[PDB]
Amino acid sequence: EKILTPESQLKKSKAQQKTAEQVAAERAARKAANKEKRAIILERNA
Amino acid sequence: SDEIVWQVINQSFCSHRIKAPNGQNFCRNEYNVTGLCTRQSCPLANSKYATVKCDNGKLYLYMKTPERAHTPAKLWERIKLSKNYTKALQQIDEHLLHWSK
Amino acid sequence: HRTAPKSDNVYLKLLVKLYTFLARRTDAPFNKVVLKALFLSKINRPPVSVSRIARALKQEGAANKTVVVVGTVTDDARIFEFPKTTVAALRFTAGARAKIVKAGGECITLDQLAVRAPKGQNTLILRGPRN
Amino acid sequence: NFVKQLSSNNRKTRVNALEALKKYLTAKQFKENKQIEFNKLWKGLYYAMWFSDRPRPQQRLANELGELHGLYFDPKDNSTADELTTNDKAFIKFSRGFWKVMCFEWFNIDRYRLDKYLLLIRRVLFSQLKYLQSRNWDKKLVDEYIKKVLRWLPLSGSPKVYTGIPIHIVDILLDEWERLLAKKTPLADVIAIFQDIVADYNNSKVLREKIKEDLFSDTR
Amino acid sequence: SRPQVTVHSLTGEATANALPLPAVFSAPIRPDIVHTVFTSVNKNKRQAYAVSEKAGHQTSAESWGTGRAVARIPRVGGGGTGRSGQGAFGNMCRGGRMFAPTKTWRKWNVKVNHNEKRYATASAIAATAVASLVLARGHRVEKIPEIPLVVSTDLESIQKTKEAVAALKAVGAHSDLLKVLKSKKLRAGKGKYRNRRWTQRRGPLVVYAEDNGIVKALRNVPGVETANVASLNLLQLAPGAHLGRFVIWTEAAFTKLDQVWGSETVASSKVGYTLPSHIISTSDVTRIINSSEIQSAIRPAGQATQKRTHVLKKNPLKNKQVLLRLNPYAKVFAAEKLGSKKA
RNA sequence: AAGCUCGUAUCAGUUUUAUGA
RNA sequence: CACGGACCAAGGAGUCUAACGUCUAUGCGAGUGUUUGGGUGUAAAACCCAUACGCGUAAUGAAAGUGAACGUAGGUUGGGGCCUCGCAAGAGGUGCACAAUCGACCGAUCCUGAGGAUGGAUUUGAGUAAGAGCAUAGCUGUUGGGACCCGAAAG
Repeated sequence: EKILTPESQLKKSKAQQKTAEQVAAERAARKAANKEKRAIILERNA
Repeated sequence: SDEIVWQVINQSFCSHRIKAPNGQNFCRNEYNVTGLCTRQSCPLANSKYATVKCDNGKLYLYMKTPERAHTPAKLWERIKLSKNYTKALQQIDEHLLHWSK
Repeated sequence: HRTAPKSDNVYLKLLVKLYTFLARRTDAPFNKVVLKALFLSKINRPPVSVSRIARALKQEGAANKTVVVVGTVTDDARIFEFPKTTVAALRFTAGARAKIVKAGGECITLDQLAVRAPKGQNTLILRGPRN
Repeated sequence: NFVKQLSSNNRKTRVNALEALKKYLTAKQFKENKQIEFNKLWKGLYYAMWFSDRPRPQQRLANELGELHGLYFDPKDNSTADELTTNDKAFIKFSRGFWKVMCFEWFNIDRYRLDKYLLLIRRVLFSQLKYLQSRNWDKKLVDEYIKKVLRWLPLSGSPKVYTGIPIHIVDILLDEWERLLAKKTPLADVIAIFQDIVADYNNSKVLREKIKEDLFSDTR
Repeated sequence: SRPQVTVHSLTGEATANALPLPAVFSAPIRPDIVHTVFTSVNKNKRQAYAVSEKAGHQTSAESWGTGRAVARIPRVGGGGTGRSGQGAFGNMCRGGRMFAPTKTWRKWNVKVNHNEKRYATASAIAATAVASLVLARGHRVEKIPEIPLVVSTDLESIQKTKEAVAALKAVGAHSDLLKVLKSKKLRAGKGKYRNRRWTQRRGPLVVYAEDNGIVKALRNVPGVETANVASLNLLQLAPGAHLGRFVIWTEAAFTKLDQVWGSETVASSKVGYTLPSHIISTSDVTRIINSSEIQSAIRPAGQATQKRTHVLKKNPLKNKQVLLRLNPYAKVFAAEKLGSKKA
């Protein structure tokens, strides 16, 4: 037949994806938060 | 086990170490990949261990399975690696499927 | 402040090696207490008697706790009764070990405790009389 | 015995010991009682995997160790509202001991052979699982078998079981559930066990939160 | 129950018979105990040495006294000999008595706890069945069938050395017996002329249950030491306080080792002795750490090496680009001039 | 030097106000 | 100021032991200590062990004695931790060692005098709170041994 991934390494991919998709979503919602933060800082300095 | 093998050879003697003046440690156990010795870079401490060697011009890749901890006579299973470089690196890759990078 | 254990018992060094990992990754203050306690010397790890374990389980709502002695568990001939509880320690003396097993409960090592309670849920850390 | 032939240091007497265990499992007239004999059989089969190192023969060996739930009490007798009649009565004693063996073993497996027993326990949960019976319904087999799964391996009110094996069963029972090939089966009562684990306090957070995310978060 | 060990014959072939592990090979391998016990035990087979009680006092010197324009060291009397008018009774003097004359009543032998001493031998036995530990210790054990190596009981009955070495060569200890014999060197010190002239490597131990000519058969083949299982010397088992000698067991010896030390089922044969308990469950940590369990109750990981946050200090006022990350209004300030403003 | 509580509001070769000879 | 230094080689000064501790490590643990010995040995090694003994395990006194549960071996207060709630911030519960407070048991108090019964007066304690030691080794201190080395008037 054909070789299969170890059931620790299978888990790895899954948990990495769980963290990675969380991290990418967290990062993406921080670029927008810093953009809004930048606008607050600009009007304060004015 | 193997952690107990490592600590007993890390200090308390791996009787094939060379202390270079650089403070570096070299395992001369013929079956290690890096000539240097460190944890799971030396073939005694680690239980899963791959290596390329040459006996003649024929470059074999030896492989050590933890299955064979009982029997040291047939520890290193070995495979010839064609001779062309491109197909040999591809030959290597398949053997190393699902191991440490 | 104490950094590393003065001990040369490599198995104790393996527990430190384990609990240093669980000290920073769990961020629960149980593991930091255990990892601090392993560094302690032999006079500062007094032996907790099996009687002090029995006293500790009289505690209200502590029927299903896993008591953890970082030092050694020692036997006491004076007491008769002993609850069915999981006790975790470094050294169980042959007498004490036999007492816990015959009573119903288990005697387990600290790495078994690290598995069963990583963050350290539903536990009690006892200490021996220093003064 | 078979504990000296399945735990041998020779490959050929372990393969021949497996084949004599195939004949020993189709010789059903001697396997009538004595739980601890089945425990010794699963300890010998545990070592019989433990000496196998190469990936293709250890997958063949895991597939045939799962298949040993198939040769032993094949479905053909196919009992009718027959409670536990010589294909389902003794079978449960062959299941529990396996889990008991793993309940004894989860400390003593190293970081290089633990994939063999994750994959083995995948195949064996799939195979008992496939032998509820040939159909996925036999009702006193469901509640007695679920009593002799519930009462040992996902107890989760006892710390005596090692906490990595219920979270691994949570990771495998969905894909290995639908390896049986949207149908309606006694699944939900199984899931009720995990709900019992969410109902059970006096435990650790990992069982409580890892099944509470991993098992319940599945849209299937 | 344990894995189980195959017994080899004198032709080096696997006989169908198998023996259970005596559970001494499940003792805690303790390098620190073996070291601190070996150092005390290696001191025991040691003789006294002392300088003579009379040496340095076999002179009749006298101090010359004050204000003689010469050093005040006690000088020898007499005359016309050369030895007259020169220093004696002094550690610095020639022919003088040494500082702290070495006396016989130095602590030569070392008292050890009997239980600690037993722990060490159990650890030393445990380390013989590891194979990697044996390879690290020395011992060319690549071409040997299995560890721990057990040979059939008929090995004991061998009378002639030629046949006995042929048994080991068939087993696979050929390389270890060529390590010794090729490693015969002169002693590098004053040991040459103190009856320690030659020095060589340690070969295999050959453990037997009872002798039938094996002790004499192997006492000439260099490096090969034999020990009765009842004894089992620490100095033999862990030479130089290094664990794991290559030990060839015999069938009867290996079975007797159960009786000698003890296990769960069998008693002990040593009065009130039990084998010591592990303070850990598993001698490896990484199964515990890289578990399904622990890695579930754990916060996410880092990079193993931090990305360098602020490596060098870029200054605003100069370098326009950094003066835009601080204060985004500086763009507006430059466009309207603002410093250059009219009232 | 080590152990024990704490990590604080524990204090300071300082200033100030307040209240006496 | 003065004492030392012509130059060069070699020699040359905190050692060893006993007594008693300190801390750390190791073994075992209410115990602990094989090595005066005997058995055994490939021989001053290693390996086994009988009966004893050493030190510790239960205290309060002066001749004579007695003897530790009103008890989750305590009531409260705190008190590392852990559990419930809360995103947190917090709050509540249980609380180790330990500390503070109120006491008790035991022995000893000031009397009451049925040889000292009985009830009151109060405190006391290397007291009990419900054992932490023994042995080996290392680091080192104290004192004696010639005692870091050399140097004095002597009987």
